[PDB]
Amino acid sequence: MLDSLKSQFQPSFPRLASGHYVHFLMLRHSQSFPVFQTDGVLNTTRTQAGLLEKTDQLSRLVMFKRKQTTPERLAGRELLRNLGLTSADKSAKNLCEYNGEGSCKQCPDCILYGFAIGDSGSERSKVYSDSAFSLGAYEQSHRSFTFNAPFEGGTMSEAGVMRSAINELDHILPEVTFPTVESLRDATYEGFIYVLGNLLRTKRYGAQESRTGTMKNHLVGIVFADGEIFSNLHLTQALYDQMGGELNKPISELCETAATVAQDLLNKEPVRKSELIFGAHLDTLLQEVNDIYQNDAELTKLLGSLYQQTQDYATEFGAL
Amino acid sequence: MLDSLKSQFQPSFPRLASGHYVHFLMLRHSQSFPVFQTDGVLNTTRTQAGLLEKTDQLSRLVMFKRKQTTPERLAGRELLRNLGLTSADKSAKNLCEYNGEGSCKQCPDCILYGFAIGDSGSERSKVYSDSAFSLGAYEQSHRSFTFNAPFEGGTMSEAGVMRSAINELDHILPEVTFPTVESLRDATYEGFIYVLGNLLRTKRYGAQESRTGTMKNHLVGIVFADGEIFSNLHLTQALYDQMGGELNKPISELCETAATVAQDLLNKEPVRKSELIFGAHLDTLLQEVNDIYQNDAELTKLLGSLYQQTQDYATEFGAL
Amino acid sequence: MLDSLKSQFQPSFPRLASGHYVHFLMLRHSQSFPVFQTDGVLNTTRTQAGLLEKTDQLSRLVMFKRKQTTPERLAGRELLRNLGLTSADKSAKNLCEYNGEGSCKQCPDCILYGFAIGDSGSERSKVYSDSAFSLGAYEQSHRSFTFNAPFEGGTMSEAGVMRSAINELDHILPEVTFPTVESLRDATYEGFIYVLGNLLRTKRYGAQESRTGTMKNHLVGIVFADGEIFSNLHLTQALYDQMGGELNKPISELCETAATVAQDLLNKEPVRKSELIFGAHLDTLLQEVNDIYQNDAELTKLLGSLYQQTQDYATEFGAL
Repeated sequence: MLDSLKSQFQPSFPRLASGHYVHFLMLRHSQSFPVFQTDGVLNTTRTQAGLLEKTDQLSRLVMFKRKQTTPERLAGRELLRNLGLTSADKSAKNLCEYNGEGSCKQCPDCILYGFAIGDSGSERSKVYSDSAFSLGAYEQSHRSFTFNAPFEGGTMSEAGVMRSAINELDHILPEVTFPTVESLRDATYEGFIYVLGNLLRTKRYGAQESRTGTMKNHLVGIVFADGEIFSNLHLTQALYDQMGGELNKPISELCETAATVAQDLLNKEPVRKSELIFGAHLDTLLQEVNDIYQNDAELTKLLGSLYQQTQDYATEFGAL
Repeated sequence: MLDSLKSQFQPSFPRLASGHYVHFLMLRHSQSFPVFQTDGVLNTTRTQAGLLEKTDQLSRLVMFKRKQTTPERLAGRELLRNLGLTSADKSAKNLCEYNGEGSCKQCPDCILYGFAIGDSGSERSKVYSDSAFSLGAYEQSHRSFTFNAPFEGGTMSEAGVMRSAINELDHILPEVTFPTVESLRDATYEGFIYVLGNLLRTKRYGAQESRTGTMKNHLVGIVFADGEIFSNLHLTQALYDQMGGELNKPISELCETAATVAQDLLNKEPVRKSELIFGAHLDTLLQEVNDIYQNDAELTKLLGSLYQQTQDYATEFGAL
Repeated sequence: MLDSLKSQFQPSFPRLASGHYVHFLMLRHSQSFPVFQTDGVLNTTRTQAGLLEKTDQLSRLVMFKRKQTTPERLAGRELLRNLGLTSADKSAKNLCEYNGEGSCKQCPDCILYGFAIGDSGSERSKVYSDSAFSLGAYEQSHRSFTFNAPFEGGTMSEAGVMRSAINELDHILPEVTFPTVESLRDATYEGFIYVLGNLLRTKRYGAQESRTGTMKNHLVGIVFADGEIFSNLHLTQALYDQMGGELNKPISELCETAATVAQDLLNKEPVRKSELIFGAHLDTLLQEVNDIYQNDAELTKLLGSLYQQTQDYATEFGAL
C-alpha cells in the first residue's frame, strides 16, 4: 500500500505547483461540546439544504476558516519539538516561534502551512483548508449553557446576596458532523505523512481547548488529482440530498454514505484522478500510517527526512 | 456534440480578429466566504437595482477585474506544467515565468491571456472579462469576522501583558451570486477547450486562497457570435428584474432563470448568433468536455496541439 | 519502581509544550443521588449506544465541562493551603484568592489548572478534560425526590401545608458510571504527583458539600503519550459495545473490561506511548503515591519543590 503511493509524489518540494494535489475527504464528528465563534454567538449562516431534492433554506453552523486548521497546525509543531527537530529555547540555533518575527523559515510547519513576517518575506500554505458547515440545521444542533461562578467559601456570595449576572455561552451538540475536504499541494511522501499525521493525530478543535471540543477526524477518502475537487459546502449539500434530511442515523452509515457521495461527485469533476483511496483500501492505508506513527524510529526517520527536505527548499527556493 | 463545434472555430490563430467570438455566460456562486478586496475593505458600488424595479441606489459587491481572470489563468499554467509542456525551473528549454523580468512568448497562457515585457514585445488577451457584480445588495451579502493571533502557549500574554495581535476582516457570504460573461476571440477548438477548461476546473478565487474563497461557476450558456455582448452588470440588472427582488430562491431556480434572461437579452443585441448552446445541449457539451479533462491521453493530445498552434502563432505572428 | 517513572518527565515546566502528555483513564462511579447542573434539569444527550450493535435513541447523562475540573481544583487548593504554602488570609505574603485582581499568578493551581485576570495577565491550563458521558440510558439511570423548607420552627402538621418552593427534582441513580479521560501537558514529576493526588483525593461533585453528591474515582489506567488519546464519549461508546448493553453485572466487571477496552483503543491511535500503566502495575503505583498523601513529612517536600518550580516558571515565562 504505502510503497505504491511513493510513486504519486514529487522527489523534493518544487518551485511552483506541478499540479499534484492530494485531497482528504473527512467527516469531523463533534464530541464534547465544541464552541466556534468570532463574536458573542456561534458562527452560523443560511444555506440551501441540498442540491436537487431538499430545496428549502437551512441555517447551518460554520466551523470558520482557521478553527478548521490551526489545531492541525499547532499539533504538528508539538511533534517537531518532541523529536528535537525544532526548539522553543530562545538561546538555541533550532528556534521556531509562532505569530512573530522569531518564527523560522526552515521547518515543516513554516513551509507546509506558511508564514509572513516582512523580513525574509513569506510563504503560502501548501495545505488548503476551507470553512466547514454542519450537515444538519443549527436549531437542531445546539444549546446555550449558563456557567457557574462561585467563590472559595464554597457558596455563591461574598455575604448577604449572590454574584450578579451569571452568564451564558452557546455550545454545539455531540454527534453533529462537519464534512470537510482539506487539500495538500505539490508535497513529498514524507510531507504527506506529516499532514496526514496532523489530520488523524490532532483532536482538540473548539474554543475552550482545555475544557471541551475533542472531535473525531473520520477520514473517508484520500483522492489524488490534477486540481480542486468539490467545496466543503457542496459535499454537505450533496450528503444531505443523499439522505433526504433524515440525518438522525448511526455514524458509520454516514461514513459509508460520504464515501458513495464522494465517488458520485468525483466522477463528474473535471480533474484527472490517479488514485482514489476509499473503503477497505483506505482502512489498510490508515492503519499502516498509524504503524509509522506509534514507533520512535520510523517517525524519526521520516520527519528527519522531511526536515532535510524542507530545509533544502528553504535554502534553494525560500529565504536567501 | 463537440465534433460539431470544430466547424465554428478557426483552423489556427489569425493575425487579427476575424470576428468569431465565443462567450461563456456563468453564475459564480460563493461556496466559502470569499474576500474580494483591493484596499483593505470589500469592493462595492451603487447601482440601479434592475432595468425596471428601478433605483439609482442599490449598493452591490464587486468581484473586481482581475479577481476572476487570474485564478482561471494560473490553473492553466499549472496544467501546462503537469502535462510537461512548460516548466518552473531555470536552465530548461520550456521555462515559463509569470509577471517576470522575462517570460516565454509561446505557451497557451502567453498567447491566450497575454503578456508584456519592457525590453521586449507584448500581446493582448484573447480572453475578455468585466468586473463581476453581486445580484443582491452588500448589506444582505456580507458579515465581518474578528480574527486574533495569540502566542501558541494559548493566551495573548507575552510574559504578563497582552501583545494584542487582533483585528477584524470583511467577508462575502456563501450562496451569493456574481453573474459573469467571459469571452474568447478568434480561438482554435483546442484553445476553447483550454479556456472552458480553466473556467470549469479552477475553484479558489479571492484573497486568502488557502483558507477561503471556493466558488462554483455554473455555466448557463455558451454563445458563438459575430460580436461583443451585454455586461456583467447588464445581465445582473436583467436577472434582478426577472426575479423582482426574491433573491433567496434555490440555486437550480437561479441557473434556469439566468438562461431565460440571457436568451431574451441575446435577441436584443445586434449580433449574428452562430450557435446558442443552452440547457440540455449545454449539459451534454459540459459532460463531453469533462470526459476530455478526465482522460490523460485525450487531454495530452488536445493541449499538445494547442501548444503547437501557440508556438506557430508565436513564430509567424507573435514576438517570435 | 516509582523513581524510574521520574525520568518520563521534564526537570522544569517548558516555555511551550515539548509534546509529552500523561492521560488518566477513570470510571467515575456514582452513589448518593448526584446533581451535575445549576440550570434546570439533569443534562442529557441522545447518542448512538456504541460503535457496533448500535441505535441512536440513547439519551445518556452528561457531566458538563467544569463539573469535573473545579471540584478537583478546589479540593487541591485546599490541600496546598492545609499543607501551608499559600493562604486565604486577607493580607498575607502568600495569598491566593480564586477570582479577581488579587488572584495568584505563581501557585501550582494557577499554573497547572490556569487563570485569567480578564486583562492584566493569563496562563492557559496544562490539565485537560472534556464533558464526560455516562455508560447508560437516563431512564435506566434516573430517580426523583422533593424539596422541603424547615427554615425556623419549620412545623405545620395540624394545618397540612408546606412552602411555595416544593417541587419534584431529578437525581442520578446509584451504580451509574461516567467514563472519563483527563490529561496534562509538560509536567514536572512533583506536579504529576500533585494532580494525581487531586484526581484520587476528591469525593464531592456539584456546587456544594452538604446532602447528595459524593463519588468513587476508580482509576483504570494512566498512559504516557505524544498526544490526545480517545475522547470522553468514544470510551463510553466503545465500552458499551464491549459490555453488550447489559450493565447490571457487578462493578468489578465494569472495572476489568475498561482496562482491556483501553488496551485495544490505545493500539489504534497514531500516538507513541513511552509508557502505559494498567492492572497489577497500576494498583502497585496507586498504593505508592497514596503513601506520600498520608506521610506529610515527605508530601511537604514534594509540593515544596513544586512551588519552587511553579514560581520559577511564573517569573521565567508565565508573568515576569
